[PDB]
Amino acid sequence: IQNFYSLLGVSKTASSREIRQAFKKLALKLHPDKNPNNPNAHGDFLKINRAYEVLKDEDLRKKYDKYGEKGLEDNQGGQYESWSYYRYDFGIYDDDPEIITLERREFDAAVNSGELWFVNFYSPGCSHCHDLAPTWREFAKEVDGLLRIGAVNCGDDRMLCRMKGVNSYPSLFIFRSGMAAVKYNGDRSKESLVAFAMQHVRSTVTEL
Repeated sequence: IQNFYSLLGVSKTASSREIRQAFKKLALKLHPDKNPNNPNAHGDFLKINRAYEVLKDEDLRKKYDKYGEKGLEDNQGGQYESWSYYRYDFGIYDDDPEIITLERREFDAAVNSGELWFVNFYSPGCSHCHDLAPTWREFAKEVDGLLRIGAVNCGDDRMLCRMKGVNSYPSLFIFRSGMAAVKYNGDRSKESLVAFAMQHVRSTVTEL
């Protein structure tokens, strides 16, 4: 019997990252715009997209896990993006193991834990975010293990970004439980990011 998990080819315990990756693979092969000679391409993709939109959201996935398709409509999940969007603007940091992409629950835990986190708040369709992406990845490798490096997709949770006083993108903030967040305001070079992160790593909560 079909369910959203088996439709995407993933386990019921898959992470949000695994779910994006499985969905993306389906999209890059099957997108209707790329398969115009196939009349069912549109309908088939609508079903995969509807699955993805439920599983991507923690509340909606919990509800689905518990009750199946309760309260869903047969034709919801109908608005999908271009092939190019899935190819270049979707799950941006999913193949960068040095960067953790945080959803709301995990973001709140991160900032409460006491660990030092430096988080890139970005949004889909953002040219400055794409410009910064390769450098954020290179930076995350350089400082790997010295502090925690995060990313938040504001496209997926606008209110989280709003809550944290993020209204323009990219916005880079460093956080540690018990201290006020500090915004990064440098030139976005890899050496600038490193020098900024490292002053905060050096500051512990005490000094010599």
